[PDB]
Amino acid sequence: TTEIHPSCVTRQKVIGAGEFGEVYKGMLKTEVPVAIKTLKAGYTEKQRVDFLGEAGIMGQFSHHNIIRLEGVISKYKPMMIITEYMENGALDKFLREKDGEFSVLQLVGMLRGIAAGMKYLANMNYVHRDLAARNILVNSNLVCKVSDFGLPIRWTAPEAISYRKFTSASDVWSFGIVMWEVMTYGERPYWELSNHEVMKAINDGFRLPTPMDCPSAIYQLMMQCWQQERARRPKFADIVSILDKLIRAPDSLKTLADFDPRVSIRLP
Ligand SMILES: Cc1ccc(C(=O)Nc2cccc(Cl)c2)cc1Nc1nc(-c2cccnc2)nc2c1cnn2C
Repeated sequence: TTEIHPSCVTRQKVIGAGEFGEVYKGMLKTEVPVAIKTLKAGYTEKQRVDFLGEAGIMGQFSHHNIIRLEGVISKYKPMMIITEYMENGALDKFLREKDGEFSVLQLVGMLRGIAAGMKYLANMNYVHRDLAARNILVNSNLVCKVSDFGLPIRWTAPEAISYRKFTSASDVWSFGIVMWEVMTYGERPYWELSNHEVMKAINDGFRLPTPMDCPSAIYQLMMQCWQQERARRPKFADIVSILDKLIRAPDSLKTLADFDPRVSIRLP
């Protein structure tokens, strides 16, 4: 893993919490903005194993749609994981703050990138387990980078909830939820339904309705991510292929799925 000397790192502002430390925005020299997760004094053996194991896995990833590791500080305390910094932040907050500001093609392009990152992870035998818009970072080119900030019933496939079966096919279910989050500009999946109500609805066959202004092809694809039978879901290769063909022939996205009105306004 690229070892960074502590003299090259300056922590500026706290931006989150780690499992045994804080997460900071800072600068890296040898300047470049970075995010920094620390492992403070007193960490346990298991925490050190997990922290350095995470750095080791991240160092193996080299893909346009996966967060990039700048390096690690393991020879000095506190230990640190240092990544590139993504100015637009997490995707869920980004879309909620930019409601209605993007074209359908831009939104579908974000999904194509997330799917490409997930295809890479699945091919590398890495099961994400927490794919959601809150774990996807956005850069100033609108490129989405799959990440994992730590701790999701509403995003999780039935088999993963029921018997802890987490696979790339349960990640596909989660990706379908992410597609819905993107197309709705960050709407909470299932709205005010409780966790138990969500699972009951899913087991009874109900699924999230189409977002407003949503291409028919995109809704059909998210629906197939939500098949109860894990083996019937698309693989990420299938998802990337479909999204790539839709974007290439963008008139395909002009056909919209019918939106079910919740409110009726009658005027002359
Ligand atoms: C420092 C750090 C460490 C690990 C990760 C991370 O994504 N790890 C990870 C672990 C397993 C699989 C994958 Cl795909 C990623 C990300 C980051 N970078 C971050 N960047 C950012 C961030 C925030 C705003 C703008 N740019 C980056 N926020 C982070 C984090 C971590 N937590 N939080 C809250």
